[PDB]
Amino acid sequence: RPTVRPRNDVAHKQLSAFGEYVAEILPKYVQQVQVSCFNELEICIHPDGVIPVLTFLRDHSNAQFKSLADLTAVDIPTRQNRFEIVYNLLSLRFNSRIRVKTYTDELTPIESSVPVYKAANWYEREIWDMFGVFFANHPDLRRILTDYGFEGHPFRKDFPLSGYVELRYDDEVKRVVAEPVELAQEFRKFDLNSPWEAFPAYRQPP
Amino acid sequence: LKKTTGLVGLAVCETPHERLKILYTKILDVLGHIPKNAAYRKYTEQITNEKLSMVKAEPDVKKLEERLQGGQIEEVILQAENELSLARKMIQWKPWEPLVEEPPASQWKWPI
Amino acid sequence: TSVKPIFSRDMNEAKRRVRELYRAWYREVPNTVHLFQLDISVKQGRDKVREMFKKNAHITDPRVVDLLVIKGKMELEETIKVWKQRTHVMRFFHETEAPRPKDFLSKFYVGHDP
Amino acid sequence: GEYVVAKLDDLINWARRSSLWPMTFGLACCAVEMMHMAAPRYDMDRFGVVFRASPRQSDVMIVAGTLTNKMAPALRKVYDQMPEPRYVVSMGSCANGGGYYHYSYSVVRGCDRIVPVDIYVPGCPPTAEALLYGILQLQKKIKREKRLRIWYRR
Amino acid sequence: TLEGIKDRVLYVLKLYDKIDPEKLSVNSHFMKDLGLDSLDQVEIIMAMEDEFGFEIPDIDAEKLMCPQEIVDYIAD
Amino acid sequence: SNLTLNFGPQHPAAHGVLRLVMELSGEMVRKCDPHIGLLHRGTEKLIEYKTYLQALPYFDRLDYVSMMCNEQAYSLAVEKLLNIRPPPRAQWIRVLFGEITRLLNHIMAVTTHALDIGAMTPFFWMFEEREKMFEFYERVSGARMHAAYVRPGGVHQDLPLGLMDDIYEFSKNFSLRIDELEEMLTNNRIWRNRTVDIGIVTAEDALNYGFSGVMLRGSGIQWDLRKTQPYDVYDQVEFDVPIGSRGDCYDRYLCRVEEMRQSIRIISQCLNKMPPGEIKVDDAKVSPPKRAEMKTSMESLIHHFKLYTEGYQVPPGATYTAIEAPKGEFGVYLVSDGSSRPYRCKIKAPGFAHLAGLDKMSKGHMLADVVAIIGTQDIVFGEVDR
Amino acid sequence: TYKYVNLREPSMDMKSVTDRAAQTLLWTELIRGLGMTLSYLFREPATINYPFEKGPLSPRFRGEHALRRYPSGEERCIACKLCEAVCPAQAITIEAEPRADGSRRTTRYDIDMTKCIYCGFCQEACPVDAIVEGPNFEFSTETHEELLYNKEKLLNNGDKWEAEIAANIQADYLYR
Ligand code: SF4
Ligand code: SF4
Ligand code: SF4
Repeated sequence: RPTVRPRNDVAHKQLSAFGEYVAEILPKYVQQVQVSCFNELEICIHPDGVIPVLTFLRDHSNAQFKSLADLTAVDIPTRQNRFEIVYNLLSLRFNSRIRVKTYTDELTPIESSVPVYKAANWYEREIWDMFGVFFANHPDLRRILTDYGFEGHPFRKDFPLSGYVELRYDDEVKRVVAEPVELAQEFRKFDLNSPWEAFPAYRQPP
Repeated sequence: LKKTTGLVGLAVCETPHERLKILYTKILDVLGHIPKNAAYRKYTEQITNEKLSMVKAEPDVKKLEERLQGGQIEEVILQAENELSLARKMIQWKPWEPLVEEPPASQWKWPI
Repeated sequence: TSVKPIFSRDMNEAKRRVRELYRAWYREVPNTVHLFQLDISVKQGRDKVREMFKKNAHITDPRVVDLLVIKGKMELEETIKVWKQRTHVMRFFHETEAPRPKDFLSKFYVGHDP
Repeated sequence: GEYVVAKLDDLINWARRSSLWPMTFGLACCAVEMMHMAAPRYDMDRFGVVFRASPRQSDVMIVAGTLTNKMAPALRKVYDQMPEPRYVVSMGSCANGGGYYHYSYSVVRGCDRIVPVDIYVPGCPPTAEALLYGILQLQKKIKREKRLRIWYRR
Repeated sequence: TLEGIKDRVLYVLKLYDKIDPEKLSVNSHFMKDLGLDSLDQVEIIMAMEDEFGFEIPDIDAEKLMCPQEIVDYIAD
Repeated sequence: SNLTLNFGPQHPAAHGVLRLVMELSGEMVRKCDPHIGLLHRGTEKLIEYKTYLQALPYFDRLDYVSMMCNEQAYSLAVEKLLNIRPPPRAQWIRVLFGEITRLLNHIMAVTTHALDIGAMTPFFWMFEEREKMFEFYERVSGARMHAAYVRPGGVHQDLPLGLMDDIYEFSKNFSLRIDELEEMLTNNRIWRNRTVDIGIVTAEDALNYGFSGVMLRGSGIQWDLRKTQPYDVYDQVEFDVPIGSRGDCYDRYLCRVEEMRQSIRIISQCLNKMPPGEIKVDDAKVSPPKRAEMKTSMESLIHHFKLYTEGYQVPPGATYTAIEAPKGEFGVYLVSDGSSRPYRCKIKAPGFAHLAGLDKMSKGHMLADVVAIIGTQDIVFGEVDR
Repeated sequence: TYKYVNLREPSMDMKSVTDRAAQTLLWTELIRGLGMTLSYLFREPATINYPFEKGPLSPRFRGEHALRRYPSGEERCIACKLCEAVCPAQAITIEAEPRADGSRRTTRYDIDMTKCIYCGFCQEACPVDAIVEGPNFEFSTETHEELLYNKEKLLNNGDKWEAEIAANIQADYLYR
């Protein structure tokens, strides 16, 4: 149908079979495997498995996920382990992508993946900077995006959008100073969610 | 013999068939120290034995390359080297063991 | 309650790392005042350092202490390597912010905040 | 006396506005349209606005892009090192008042919190022609100055 | 020169403002007697480090809670 | 010792300000420490307070030299979570303006690369061409740069009558303009002395450091997302991927110049193969209806009202979608919670990994070779900092 | 499909060697570059005589905002607040109440022109063509406050530019 995205059945079967393959080989760490309706394979693993799972996917002959495309974190405050660490990998040999996910909380360190992918060095610094997730055995873990001395982790869901402090130049002390934030116009929160369900296929149980 | 692999930092190999035979044999030797029921051993042994058989039958380097479907023969050598490195690490990690810990009840539920 | 540690396995291990951080901060203040040509005294800078350590004295969670030490070391490096500018080092003192009323009557006069 | 001072301001105002050497902070997007003003279609050099300068040889600073809290101290320091007379042109919504990142924790809500601004050029980005209009508006502002007339009447 | 050790050690503590000298007796405990805090002791150990030109790791520094112990450590 | 490269050149330049903390011994670079964040504006957190349409303009302002390519990446990610398909004419328009954008980026990449090295004349010749391509942007969208033209569902408006002929006129003469650029640089011994064997990166190191685009292809890696993982109608156009052999700045410079020629080759096919039809998905629950429908039909007005207030809801899910942007692989990890605002939007900027490799690529080079190496990576700190 | 950008082997016959030696010693490839810049000196420049000449624009150009009227003179805006809802920058602030004749009209209509991204989403969202981005782009000011438009300023912009705004809309409304 002209307006509907076509389904690719062959890639869904292929990625499912490879998902079982990885689950069978790494049972010590793999907690869940799923493939989305648009054919993206996700491996959910225990956080202890970061290095073994990423090394297997990089080096194994049937995996060869040589390129770390992205590494990010998602904050879900309702979860006991609020932070979800997402690794997106690319295999040039098999022209395929895979997503590997794990989790942690505010006080639990994750193992640095710099040994597996040098690309991860700055990504982990950004996750530390913006979410406050510590990576153990990182060559140089420090803020990368925020200002020096910045307090808090702005990408956390409970960090306010405009922050807590703002900058201006003060003539009395002849330097830029930081003061508690005041807004001439407050950001206008909108309630946009319709009170009618949109997607029955995703309904949660009562 | 080629003049270049085409990939910067990847050198041509003068004796690709012999180098591959060494590497696949070393991999199978290392795979012997993994428990027989580990899926890693069974699967890695299967693919290694398929590649080794292809190296035995095909003497022409060009023709062998279309069989292995792994790029330049030097890329195939490099991959065997990585597999051998991986197999050693799996002996320490032992990923064939039961899942270390279950996630909390709603760890992987989306949407919340 | 069995949790993965950061560095310290108990509070006595953590308190050691805290004291090393204090020594490093204590010794750097005279250099910080000079390199950044601050107009505070070395005693003023050290008093602020004590103030910052003091307001975390109630913590009894070794993991939280490790993060506090980890964050404190990063701040020291930014200062030692001169990544901070003069403006950054002086933000600990809030020189341009008028004192905030603390008692009930003073807060009642100014507005509605408690 | 009165006549001379009037003609003398006319001279120095002509010289300063006919030779406006800019320092551009190419902070972000707006620096692209700033480059298009130097490109052959508009050729800012033909107005006397040279291509390259140096902070310590510049007369006008063009804040062309978003100014973050991290960048704020460095921009103020460059402004403080400019020899006088010095002017600031605020180019685009970000530099004007924060623009599309106005409500961000890490963005200065207008560069006029850090430095005094002579001209505000609206747009996101302002077209190269819009910036050129703002630069020629600053020349008219300089043409209106009366430094010696005021000085002579002190 | 051992007896000099006492003078230097007891001299450095005099210069430290938090210790009223009327209560500064060589055997006085920094915490119980002089009423100092843990970080005050760290400042003293750092003050001794400059006077005697050597370092004192935290392992040993936490066992010096009165002037006499400092004297014992330095001589040894 | 220890230095700090200036924020930017003395001449006008548009790629952002960098604080580069350098370790040197004699003339040699011992360490490069890029201190970024000077253009970090919290885009990803802002996107969480916007509907999916309201967030689209944030993508023009990332790699703000490749505006429509960034839009296309975001649109493909949203269209994938929506499970819809943009109409074929929109796909051809998106590939057509994708290649026009690639020309815009490569002109900026190559001529500012020469301008920083001191070869400044080609900059002026080639931004007269960029000025004419800005006119194409403004004629379809009304804006010279930040068009907000490509959207989930297709494109906002259809090409004005007479635009395609003008694009043909521009494309007719452009190869000669590339030829004049090559006359100044390609065989110039000074240009080669500044670029040949500078910033060599091995194929394996490039992959492990997370490089993409020309940073991979300069080292001989045969990878182009338009070929291997095609999107829109890129599988219906013919072009060659330029491949380097020595992995240095000079080979990457030649790759970009050849990619410009292939973009002209692709644009030629888009002009000849442009099909008729609608420009946005005929699905008024995603794409707003025509203004004439909105003013006559009750259903159309309701859908116009809801699309421009609440916005369309995206089924819950997460996708990583990437395209072959002019600067390398540009991707978005977009998380939907079922509402009309994205839950999380991570932006994968190709220059983020590339600038992380500057320390590696500059080992054992001169202080002025760092200028060339940041040049060959083509860094825009809008996308590096978000 | 791929191609090599730099995979040529130089010819080592004495003639080719001598050709490269002449290029090195006589700078011939440097002379060739001088010819190209010389050819430009005698070309006609691309510069236009601003402000007497202007860059070409199209009817779609997104410039300064304006509030429009019906031919009767009644305001088109009915305070529906769709533009305020869609504005990516939250640059629009609207208040409304029943007019003395009961008409649904705004009492406040502000656009912070230093927040605006000049994206045109408001004029797409407007159901009555009330708010538009006009063709004016030469409105830089000397103060920040002059870029905080209220309803009087925007209505005056509509009365000022309507002659051209209406023509631009007439030329493009069939693409919308
Ligand atoms: S004002 Fe617009 S074009 Fe200029 S830097 Fe900000 S977002 Fe980019
Ligand atoms: S042009 Fe865009 S940013 Fe400006 S007022 Fe209209 S909707 Fe808001
Ligand atoms: S300008 Fe248009 S969209 Fe905005 S409130 Fe008025 S009628 Fe509604």
